[PDB]
Amino acid sequence: LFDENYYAKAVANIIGEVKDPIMYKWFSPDQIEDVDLQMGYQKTVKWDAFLNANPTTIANEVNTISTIGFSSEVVRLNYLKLQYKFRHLKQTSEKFYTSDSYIGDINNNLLPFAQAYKLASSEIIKLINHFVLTGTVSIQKDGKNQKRLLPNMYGLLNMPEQIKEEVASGDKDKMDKIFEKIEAGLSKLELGDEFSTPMMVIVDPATSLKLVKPYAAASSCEKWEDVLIQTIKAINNREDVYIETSNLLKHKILIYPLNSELIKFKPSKYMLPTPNEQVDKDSTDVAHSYIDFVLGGLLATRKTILQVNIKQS
Amino acid sequence: TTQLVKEYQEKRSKLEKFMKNPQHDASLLSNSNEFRDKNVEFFASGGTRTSKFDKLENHPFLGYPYKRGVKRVIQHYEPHVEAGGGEDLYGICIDIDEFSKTATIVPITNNFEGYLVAKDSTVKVKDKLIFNKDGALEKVKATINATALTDAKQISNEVYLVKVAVFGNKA
Amino acid sequence: TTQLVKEYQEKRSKLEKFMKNPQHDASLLSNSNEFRDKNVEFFASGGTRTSKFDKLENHPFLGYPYKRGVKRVIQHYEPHVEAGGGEDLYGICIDIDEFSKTATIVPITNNFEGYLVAKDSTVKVKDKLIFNKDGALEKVKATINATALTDAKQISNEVYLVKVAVFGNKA
Amino acid sequence: LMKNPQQDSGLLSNSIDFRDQNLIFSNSGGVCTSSKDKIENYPAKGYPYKRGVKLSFGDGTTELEVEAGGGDDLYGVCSDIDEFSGMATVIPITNNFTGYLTLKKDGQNGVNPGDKLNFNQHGELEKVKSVNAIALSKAHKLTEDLFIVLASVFGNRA
Amino acid sequence: ASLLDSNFVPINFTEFVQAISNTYKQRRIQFYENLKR
Repeated sequence: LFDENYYAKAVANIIGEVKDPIMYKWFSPDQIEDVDLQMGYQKTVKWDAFLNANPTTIANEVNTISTIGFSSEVVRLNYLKLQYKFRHLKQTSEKFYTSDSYIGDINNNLLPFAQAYKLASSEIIKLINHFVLTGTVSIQKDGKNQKRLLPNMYGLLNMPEQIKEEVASGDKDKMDKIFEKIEAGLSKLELGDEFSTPMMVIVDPATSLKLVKPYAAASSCEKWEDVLIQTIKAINNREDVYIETSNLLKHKILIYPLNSELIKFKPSKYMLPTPNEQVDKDSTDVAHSYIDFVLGGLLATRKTILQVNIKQS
Repeated sequence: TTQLVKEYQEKRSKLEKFMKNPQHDASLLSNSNEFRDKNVEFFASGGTRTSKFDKLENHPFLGYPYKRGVKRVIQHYEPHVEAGGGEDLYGICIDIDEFSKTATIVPITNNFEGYLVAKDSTVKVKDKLIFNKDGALEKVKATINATALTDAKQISNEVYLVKVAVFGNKA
Repeated sequence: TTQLVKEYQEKRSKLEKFMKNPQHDASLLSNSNEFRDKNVEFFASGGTRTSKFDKLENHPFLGYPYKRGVKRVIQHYEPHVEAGGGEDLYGICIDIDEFSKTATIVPITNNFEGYLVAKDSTVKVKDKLIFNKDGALEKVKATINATALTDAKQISNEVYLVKVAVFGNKA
Repeated sequence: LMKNPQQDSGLLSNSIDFRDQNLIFSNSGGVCTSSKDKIENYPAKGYPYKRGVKLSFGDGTTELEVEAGGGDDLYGVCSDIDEFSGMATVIPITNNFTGYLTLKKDGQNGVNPGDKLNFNQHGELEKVKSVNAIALSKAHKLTEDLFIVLASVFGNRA
Repeated sequence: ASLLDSNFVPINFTEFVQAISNTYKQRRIQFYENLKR
């Protein structure tokens, strides 16, 4: 194959240069499990037992015993497949555009296949990370003109049946009001018996800067960040708490546990960018190529994610 | 088209209301780690206490007699069981299978303890209950002796499950 | 119960009537050994004659524009194709993936030959046809040039398929 | 007035964000491109880049050329220019096109998605008769006199 | 069956694609091994 398909050989050499996604930091190693498909749906069944009555004493002779029931729930996860096309130079045509310092046509914005693929892969990965955190696909900084997606395709920010808190516009700078809502949201969380788990916090940089201020007269030797860490530790049974900063978020705080039993990420094994065998070729030096990637595979339990939105109006 | 989809969802919900274990696809996992009050559901088949020497009979049924008192109806096909009470009561349906349309029923000669459908929420503990014409338990001329162990618990708009022990017929 | 089941059947039939390939399980196989007149079906996607160099565009759709003329409607989400005609005609829908809810459209700049939905059974061969507001073809303000090749064929109460060739716009 | 800016830049580019990084005049071609599209090239008169073109005939010694224009003489849409050879890449009016095109600097605020567009005498799109063009976005200003817009052209109308 | 192995030689596009997914998985495993919070 590598003796026949130059483009396949080029991708194999250049695949190591693509950087790992930042979404890996948002999840524990145990929370991510690969599945095997490209487009469609999968079903997961969770079995739970229950006690139907008080236990019975084993005294003398008896044959009437209490019963233990069972029940199951099934959750359907929708996947999707998307593709992008990019132009580049034909392999035989590179030698006629090689220069002492670079290869390519500067005037017409044409690259060798290896360079174009690496840049195109990086752009796709950024869009992948945006969807995982936000649940939406868009290329506008305004966030409008979103691509309509399938049902049962949610991200962390748009997962339904989760706790959402809104900070009023007038209190957007009042850190005390912000912490008031967070505590109320932390109260409404329902972790069941899995509360003894590490937690993860994601904040936009603007909120991150507000946190590093000294904790409020005023005090010292303590920051708003540490106050948040203690408050979260009150509900996770004094477990570890991690904080991360993502430029993708805007005036929003995300809190969710790091237990696979509550939130699990099950993406396709072909989610990351993958080259396509179809390569358009003409009489000129311009060729076209396609890259494929798969979206979907986030599963979470009801009322286990806290979403604080700071209204900047 | 969308209106047809909405009407289809409405009728599907209405049909699934009268079902033992309706199959639904949900986007999230419901969490019920608390082990208390996890047994009062419409899919809890059988009884709270079950003996190895209990007599179970499977019969073809008409309608939905699940968790209701049943009576034999003769019509050509074999006789079936229909949800009903009064003096015609033959047994109580404790399990159902919709694929084969077969109801598993305990005869009236065998005592039972379990959750059954009640007419309304006016039933308290230590109350004498009678099976009505629809096979539902209503507060009290009782041919059988059924006493409520708990109070009526509501799950759906009309679903009322009450824990009752039935131990034969009166005189 | 029984009334609910009947309503479920009626709603399912009405919904699946407006479907390209509704999934209906049958108790027995059908006989179609004769090789003639097997192409007049609602699931016969694509066109009668298709060129390798045809242009196909996939867009999200609202409603059911299958085998109908489509227009572009811009809303926040991306613009979507909606069943409509008149002076707003952008193309014709030739296929739909219901899982992704994505419709495939051949632009009006390209010529097509295939079966399309007609307004009624009043269309004869060698007739000039116009796309109505609903994306259905009606007998003749013909901004486009479409000619019927066969007569209107009936599959259902409102399903009328007619073989038409569309080859651009008039002047 | 050029595919690539004539003046150099004193700054490196920041390749961090991925949103709204395509509203540049150097963006050639169409946003969604079909592999079955018919692509022509012609000698270029003037700078018809990102503009509707029409056929231009000289005395006869030299072959015909393409110049920015519209109205009753619209032949296609120019989507690329090679400056070294002066070859203008033109997509015929009979072929569907979707991309960013020059917009008239008059009432550009009034242009909204879903608005009917027609070419003017200078190959610039304007809000409306004979050409089927629909705006898919709002006017993006790249220069005090240069406005581009996302529009789709799908042939002539009656 | 990963692109990291130089000895590995795919025979067709399908093996090439499977190697890519294996290569991505190994990198994800390697990242979590070397991740410290």
